Amino acid sequence: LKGANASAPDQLSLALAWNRVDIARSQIFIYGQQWPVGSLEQAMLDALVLDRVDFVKLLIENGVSMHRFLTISRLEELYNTRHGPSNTLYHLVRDVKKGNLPPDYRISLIDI
Amino acid sequence: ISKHTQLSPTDAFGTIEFQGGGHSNKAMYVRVSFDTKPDLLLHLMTKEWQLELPKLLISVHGGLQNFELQPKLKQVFGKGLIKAAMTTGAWIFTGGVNTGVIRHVGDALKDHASKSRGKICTIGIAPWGIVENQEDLIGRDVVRPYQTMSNPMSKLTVLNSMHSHFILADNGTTGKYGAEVKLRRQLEKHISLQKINTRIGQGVPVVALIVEGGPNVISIVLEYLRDTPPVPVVVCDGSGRASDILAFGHKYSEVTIQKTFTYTRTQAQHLFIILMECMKKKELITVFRMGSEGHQDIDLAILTAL
Amino acid sequence: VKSISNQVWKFQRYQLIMTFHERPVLPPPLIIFSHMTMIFQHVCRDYGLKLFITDDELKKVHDFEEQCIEEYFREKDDRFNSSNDERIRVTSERVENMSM
Repeated sequence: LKGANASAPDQLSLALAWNRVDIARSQIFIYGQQWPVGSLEQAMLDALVLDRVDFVKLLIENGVSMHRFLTISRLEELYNTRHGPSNTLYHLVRDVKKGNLPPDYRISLIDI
Repeated sequence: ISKHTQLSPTDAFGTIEFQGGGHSNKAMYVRVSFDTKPDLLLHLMTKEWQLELPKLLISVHGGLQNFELQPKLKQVFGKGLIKAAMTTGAWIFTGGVNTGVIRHVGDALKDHASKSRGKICTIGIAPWGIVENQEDLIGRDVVRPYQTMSNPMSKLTVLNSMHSHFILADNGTTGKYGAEVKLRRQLEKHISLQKINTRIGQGVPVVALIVEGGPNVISIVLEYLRDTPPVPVVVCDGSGRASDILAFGHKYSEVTIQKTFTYTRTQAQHLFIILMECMKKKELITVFRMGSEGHQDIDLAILTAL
Repeated sequence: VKSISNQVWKFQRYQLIMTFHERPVLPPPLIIFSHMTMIFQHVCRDYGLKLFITDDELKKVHDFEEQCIEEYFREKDDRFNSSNDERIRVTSERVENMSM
């Protein structure tokens, strides 16, 4: 973290990729870090996509409120993620829509 | 200007939900002028907010600027204060803004809420001109969402969460302190004269707790000691600021060239006169030291001082 | 079989109550009158299913539920921390560290 000489968003991204929450808690979240506007929101989106419950909890405790973060566009992005544990949502969408589903289809909230 | 302010009625009172950290803590608040009569404030806190009169009052003072406390001291200060205010029906008075000792009181309340039942009647008395959002609070009696995220570039500060009630005092200006010290001290004096349920005749006990501090901490300590009812105070040694100065002056009672600390206007300006005036009444000043002396518990130190 | 039957009967009480809340008041031998009334209403749930409440009562119910769930989690954590297995595990780890 120190040797990269990078910003706090980059350190948070590194600690999120390593899935190490104590590193972010004791080194990245300290007094006076001066995050850029919209950086904690992006980190929350990234932690939501990658199934990082500890980082979601840590970010919630450190300022970001889910009422402002969650929009329609962000929920649409969340439903169309490819990084994470396998699920069966695509088969359900194909079954409900009764076929006719081309590849790279965007699962709208109406389909959900 | 020469205090030329419009005396309009209040336009900010209700409840706020602190959106932010992992809690949902309501906080009833009002805005009142810095010249209000404490009888009305006590009536509000007793009947409208529905709070019983306290069996104990704790006043917490400290430095306005943000500082840090070493480990193994904050965990025995916060838990001691929480135990003292929980085992006893007590009201805690604090600055309210999320700076200085108020942050430590806030995290002490945060650590207790996740491990024990009950509630602590923490009361914040902050000037109205230092809240980071004067707007989003100018609504009438209705629940208002409030954000705990702090922007260091705003040159203001946010209200500390985990506070049960707020008294926001205004004098017209915006961005400077000094609109609540008179009101806070007058409310403390008025509630000290209030009669407890016991028919002996004793009033509500008042204690003062000092962590860190500044040049004005000596002044408020001397004001506490010089009141017609003396108010015992409790200081700490590990802070390093004027509280440590008081702790060092506790030793070797009745060394004047030691006043140079690169802290005030050289040796030309000195607070040694008021420090010695405080020390002339040393049976009221208490101190807390870790392991060096007795009373290794803050709640024991607070209760024995009363 | 006895326990399963008790549970299933307690479950089917809801279906019994809900099917007798909907039936016409008149019994089957003279239910033809109630069917003719439905014919007239063809050209024309305060309780029993739901219970509509105002916004203040809704907020009170929400606060009550939040208090209950917080109490549930706190009590569960307190039960877990004071079990003999957890006490033995924590004591063993602290004894190992203290010995080191």
